[PDB]
Amino acid sequence: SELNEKLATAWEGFTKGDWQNEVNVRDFIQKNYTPYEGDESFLAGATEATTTLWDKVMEGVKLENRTHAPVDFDTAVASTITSHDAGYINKQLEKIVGLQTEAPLKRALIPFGGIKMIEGSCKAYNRELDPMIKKIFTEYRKTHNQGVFDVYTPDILRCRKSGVLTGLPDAYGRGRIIGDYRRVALYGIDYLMKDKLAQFTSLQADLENGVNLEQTIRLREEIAEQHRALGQMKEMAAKYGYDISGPATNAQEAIQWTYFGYLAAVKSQNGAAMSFGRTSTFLDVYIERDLKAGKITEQEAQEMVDHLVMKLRMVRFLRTPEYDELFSGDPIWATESIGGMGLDGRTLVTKNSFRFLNTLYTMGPSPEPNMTILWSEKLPLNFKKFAAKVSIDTSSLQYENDDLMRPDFNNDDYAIACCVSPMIVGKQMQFFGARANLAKTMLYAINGGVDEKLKMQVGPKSEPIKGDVLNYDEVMERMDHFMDWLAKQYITALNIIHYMHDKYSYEASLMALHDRDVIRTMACGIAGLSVAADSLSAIKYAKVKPIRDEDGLAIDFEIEGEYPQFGNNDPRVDDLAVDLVERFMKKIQKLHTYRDAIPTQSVLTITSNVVYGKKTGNTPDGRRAGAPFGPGANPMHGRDQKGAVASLTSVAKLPFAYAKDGISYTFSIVPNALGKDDEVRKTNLAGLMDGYFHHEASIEGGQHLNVNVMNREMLLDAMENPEKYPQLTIRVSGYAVRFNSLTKEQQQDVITRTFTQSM
Amino acid sequence: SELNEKLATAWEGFTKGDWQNEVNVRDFIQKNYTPYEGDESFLAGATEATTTLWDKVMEGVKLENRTHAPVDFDTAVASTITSHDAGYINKQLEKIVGLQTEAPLKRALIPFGGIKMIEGSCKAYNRELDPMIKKIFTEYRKTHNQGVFDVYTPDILRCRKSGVLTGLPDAYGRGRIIGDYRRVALYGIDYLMKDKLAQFTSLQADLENGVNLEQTIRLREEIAEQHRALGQMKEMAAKYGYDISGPATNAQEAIQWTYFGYLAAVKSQNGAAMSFGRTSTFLDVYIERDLKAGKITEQEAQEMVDHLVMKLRMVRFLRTPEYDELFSGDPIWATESIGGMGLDGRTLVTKNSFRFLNTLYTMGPSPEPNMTILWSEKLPLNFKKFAAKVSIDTSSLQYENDDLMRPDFNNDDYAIACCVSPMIVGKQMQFFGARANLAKTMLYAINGGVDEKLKMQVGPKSEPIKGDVLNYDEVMERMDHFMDWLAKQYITALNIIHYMHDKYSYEASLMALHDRDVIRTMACGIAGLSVAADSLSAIKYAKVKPIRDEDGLAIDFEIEGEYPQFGNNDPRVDDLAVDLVERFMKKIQKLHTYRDAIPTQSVLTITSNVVYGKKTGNTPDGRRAGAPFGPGANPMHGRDQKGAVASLTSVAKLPFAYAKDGISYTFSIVPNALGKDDEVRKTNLAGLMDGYFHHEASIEGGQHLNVNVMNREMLLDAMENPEKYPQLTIRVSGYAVRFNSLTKEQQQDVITRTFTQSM
Ligand SMILES: OC[C@H](O)[C@@H](O)CO
Ligand SMILES: OC[C@H](O)[C@@H](O)CO
Ligand SMILES: OC[C@H](O)[C@@H](O)CO
Ligand SMILES: OC[C@H](O)[C@@H](O)CO
Ligand code: NA
Ligand code: NA
Ligand code: NA
Ligand code: NA
Ligand code: NA
Ligand code: NA
Ligand code: NA
Repeated sequence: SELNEKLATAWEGFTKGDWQNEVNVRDFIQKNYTPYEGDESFLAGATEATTTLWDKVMEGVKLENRTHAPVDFDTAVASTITSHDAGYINKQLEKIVGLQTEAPLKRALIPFGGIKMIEGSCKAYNRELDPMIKKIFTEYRKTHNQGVFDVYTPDILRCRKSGVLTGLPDAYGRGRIIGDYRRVALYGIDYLMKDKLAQFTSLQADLENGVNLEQTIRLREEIAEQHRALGQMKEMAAKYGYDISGPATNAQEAIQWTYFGYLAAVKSQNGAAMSFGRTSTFLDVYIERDLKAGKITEQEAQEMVDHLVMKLRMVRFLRTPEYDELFSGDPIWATESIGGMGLDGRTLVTKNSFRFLNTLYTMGPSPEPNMTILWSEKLPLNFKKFAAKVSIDTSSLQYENDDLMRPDFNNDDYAIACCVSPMIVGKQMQFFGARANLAKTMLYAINGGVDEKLKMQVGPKSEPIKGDVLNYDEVMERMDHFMDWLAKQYITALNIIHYMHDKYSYEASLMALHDRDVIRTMACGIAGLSVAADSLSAIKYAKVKPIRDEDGLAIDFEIEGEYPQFGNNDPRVDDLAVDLVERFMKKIQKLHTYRDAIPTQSVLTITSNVVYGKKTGNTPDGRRAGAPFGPGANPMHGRDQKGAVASLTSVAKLPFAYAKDGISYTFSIVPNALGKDDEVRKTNLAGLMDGYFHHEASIEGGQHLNVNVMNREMLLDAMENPEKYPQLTIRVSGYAVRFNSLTKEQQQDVITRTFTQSM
Repeated sequence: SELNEKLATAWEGFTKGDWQNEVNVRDFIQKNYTPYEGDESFLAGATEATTTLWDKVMEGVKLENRTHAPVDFDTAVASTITSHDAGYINKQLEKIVGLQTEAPLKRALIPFGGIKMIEGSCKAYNRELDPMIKKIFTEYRKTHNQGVFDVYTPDILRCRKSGVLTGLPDAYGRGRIIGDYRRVALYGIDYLMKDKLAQFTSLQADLENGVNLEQTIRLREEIAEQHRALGQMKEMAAKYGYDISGPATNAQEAIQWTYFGYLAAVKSQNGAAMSFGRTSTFLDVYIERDLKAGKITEQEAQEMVDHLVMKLRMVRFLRTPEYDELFSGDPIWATESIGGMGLDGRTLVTKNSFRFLNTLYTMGPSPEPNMTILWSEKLPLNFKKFAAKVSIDTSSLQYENDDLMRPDFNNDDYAIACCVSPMIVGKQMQFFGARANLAKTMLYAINGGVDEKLKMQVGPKSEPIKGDVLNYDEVMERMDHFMDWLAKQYITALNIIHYMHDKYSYEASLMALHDRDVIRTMACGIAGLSVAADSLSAIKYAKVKPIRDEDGLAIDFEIEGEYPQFGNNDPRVDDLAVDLVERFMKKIQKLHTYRDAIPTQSVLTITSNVVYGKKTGNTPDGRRAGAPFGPGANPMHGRDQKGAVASLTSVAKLPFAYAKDGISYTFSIVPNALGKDDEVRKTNLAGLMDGYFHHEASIEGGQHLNVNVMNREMLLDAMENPEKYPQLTIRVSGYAVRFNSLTKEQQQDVITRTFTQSM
């Protein structure tokens, strides 16, 4: 209850508030940020140090892209917060430092998740795993992977095998957790450790009194581990010559301190998505102070942000080839939520909001960080226009509905994890669940649980539907029951996973940057929505004839007549989609979950649209066997043939109320369809999004939107002349990737997607 | 469900019953053992191979004794079931093989429990711990010790430091677990693995249905671990040239198979007590069959037993000096329950009951295994006398009330864990809890929670008792309060401990030899019962005057008048002892425990009588500060002066109904007090015990009795000339030790105890 010298000095000039007496980053931002409604004219360009540093790093990126393999990686060191010595690109040039290992782009071994994935990676890239590391993580330290497979059921293994429930977090970090790295800059490590000690002590009474004994013992051990992690963060920063016991005193230290918090996380956990948070405006408070005090020039501000962002562009994890198939493009999801509006009506847009976007110019286009615009119909027009402009120039940004999420949480400090999943920073997390195959689930309804490809009994043994024609009501009723079964197997698989993940790979350094009690949801994803929705339309508005095999197994279908397709704004096919989202949600919503994580859903697939597509046979909608599904909630490839306003209206109808974990939409529009010149395009793009995201009592609106502005012909050229587009970047499923980083097959999926020609 | 050729050949000649269709070792024993009512005249002597082996082993034992340190031990190998290669004393002479490490008496490193204790052991015995092993168990694989101290409260640490709650299992294996090692001989490993697989599968419904979600997941993973441990048991055996996939076909294999099951235990866990169980009668079934078929002679049968028992005399664990103070004499508690009566009235004594006892003749006196006689007033007099005789010749046996425990359990297949804690084999286990200092809890009541030696607040802040003379009613009221507090701190400490042991050192190889669901009790011990009872008695029947220091702390007590002391069959004081046992039991009874283990109480101390005595100041009964308490439930050193029958009567009055974990009594009587000649002594000892254990609806009777038949003069001679008594063995608290293995301080305790001079 006394602010020492350290805090008063570091906070000189800052406006007072609860934030000075307790951990409350939101309050600090609310009382100190400077809303900015000006334009981009103040922006500086890169320095020589930035260009030199980035150009050198790109040599490693080019090497990664052409070999589709890591530049290098550890084979004899288990990665922890303090295991590696300091590594640099060029120590003399960097303003913000810190690498995962001792060298740029060298990937680490994070064994706590499973030694098998690591062995598989070593084999896939002709490297050899150290015998001791292998022995330790096989016989001495049990891993998340072995724990999950020691408890899985034979049914879950069958679903995994058949492609109905594949790619779940049983062989890679679950991620979906965002520690509030801003806390390190604002309070310094010692303060945070003191606060965790109080949290630990607060559990003593319940522990002694027998109140929820096991949950209390678990949380106390977790807090103890978090506290130990904070201490390791200091040792880690000291390796770089920094003392972070106290709070950041200037802009450089605020950025350096925040990043150090993130660095500890990417050094200790290999979560699928390791998001950064909502930091640009927070950091602007420190930059703004140094500028007014004349301690830094604007160009120096840009350089600091560029060096920070550059490090985020360098985060790497050793993954398996199977991982590569489910999550393509060497993704990191170092997501940053930019802008938004506060609850008080002010815009949370700052000059730093602009400096972050400006990295796409200072260092060229880049898939990471995953810059996400918190869009509001009330953002400054200067910012709305500049964002569209960056989109048109780079196809590197995504947009999410702040007018929808902010009121939903009734909070102006939530951030986006991975692609489209929101969480109040430092107070919420998700138990990541990948996604289930809804399309194949429909086929199981028609084939009595037998897999159309493996002729295996996977779903519960039922009577396959008989007849030369498929009746909507019959197929559907069956689909309903099979959805019940999918729900049960999915929830059970996740209960096991997260029980084991908490036990064998608890994200201590990230959780140390959260409140004592963290809200947890169990995010369940569904793949192939448009395939199943279209499949139900072709059945309900046309004539579908099952082409059965000698065992009476429907291995194909012939369609008589046209049927309405999702993405054209046709209520007939769009209502089936909306309903399907609602149907699965209510189902998982009844089931018991681990640690009482509240079930939620997301229409998101990442590269599963391809994986599940390959493992699913011909479907009622006319889609061929082994054909990629549409990304996330996207209408099937090329089916949304009525222009932009048409497809956006169809997707914008999907209910966020039954998919709180998010709804992904990858929208690609050719330049001329947006306008004759850039001023027209900027204005039209911003106008489209205003309408897509439009929100009111009677209109929920769209949740997310990836925006690619390009001509299909450019990619084809890129495919043949990769060395010509080293930094070409594109939105593919709720995140971006460098086109040259995808495989031939993954590019084939992209080049065959819809390229909106009209408005 | 079909007995292949293996089971058929192996079980040739055995009577059928449920045991052939399910795991049920008790049924196999009931339907096949041969009761014996004859005498010891059939016993053979030791073969030269036996004598040659034992003599070489005694050479290491002498080294251990004179150095009070390990003959040798690992510094770089983490022990598991399969880690070490086969080890022998002399491969050509051993009939039963198997050692913990690759050499006789060499101790292993069992790191899962904690690295600090191993470092401490290395330091104390001048060996250097391998850096790699230290790193792994400090940074990659969290240990039990780490887990506990991460969750402990400052209150528990203060009790640990002050001597009110010290020596709990937070720095050594909990033990108190007896796997049914007989199951390996009877069914073979493969059949057990198949059974465990069914147990695993039987939990799938609940998992899928969300019933006791976290408990079910926990059990499935544990069964997965048990199953895996069973396969390693096979690999371990195979290194010795044995295939234990199938059941034992003869006596040698039945003994070897059973010992192999135990060997997996003592290679993977370092529990304080690693008891053997109730196996002699079980093994008689195989020995008998081989004798009757002429496959082996009686001397050959004795040899196999001797080589098995020899191996039990060689179990060793690397302990710290701190551990050595709490559990003196290099104890193992490889406890074997011999004899008893079946529920059908037949005696369970067999020729093997006699063979086991005979090892004390064939290989001389020995403290391990801890041979425990399950006594009944209805045992065959022939056996009763032979056991009494063996006690007179060796002082190596203990007796426990079969007439009291068999009825309480309604089961004739329960075994003794450690000293006096009973459990139905393969269906029950205890959560070991060591003991609390009841005497200090009384001083705290008088001193307002302030510790009399450390002069610091430990118990709840409270007003010290005022007055020049103490009043029984007041002191007992304050005491009742501090006992409420001790109960809460104690169970809280144990809840944390067992939650952590389950998490970081689950005894898989042992639990693999138990049923799917195991009954668990949370055992709390009390130390200083007689010190506390006498203190109260003195306060109530005499005039106790507190002598206080300037701060009002009662540092001494002067007494006016004589008062009844426990152990003289004087209801005035014995009732106070009975009252304390009842009070504490009703208090812990109301507390929530981890995994719902039923609280139980034991009046047992092991060497905590010496350790707590050193940390406890002058007490109201007259005991001086630093003086040892009485072992277990014993009267204080020398206070029982009215003969054996009286002291036995006092102890038997202690309520087993309120102390289900056991009540230990160490009875020492000079040869002549027992009788003029050998035959008379035997007959009289047997008489005293029938009286002591006498049980009926209104007379519970004693539960346990250590029997030493010796003269104090002999132990004195031994103190000056240890080399003259290399195998001298004495009972000291519910187990035995080689007198030479004790420290001088520990011997002082033993020599100043009561030596009963009359009946
Ligand atoms: O290690 C490289 C990854 O396998 C590839 O997906 C990068 O594009
Ligand atoms: O070797 C058995 C171990 O307990 C394994 O299951 C985890 O390391
Ligand atoms: O390691 C041997 C022990 O230190 C000793 O107490 C045995 O008597
Ligand atoms: O160093 C942090 C680890 O989690 C340690 O606490 C257990 O090995
Ligand atoms: Na370049
Ligand atoms: Na770590
Ligand atoms: Na728990
Ligand atoms: Na919507
Ligand atoms: Na273990
Ligand atoms: Na008698
Ligand atoms: Na009794």
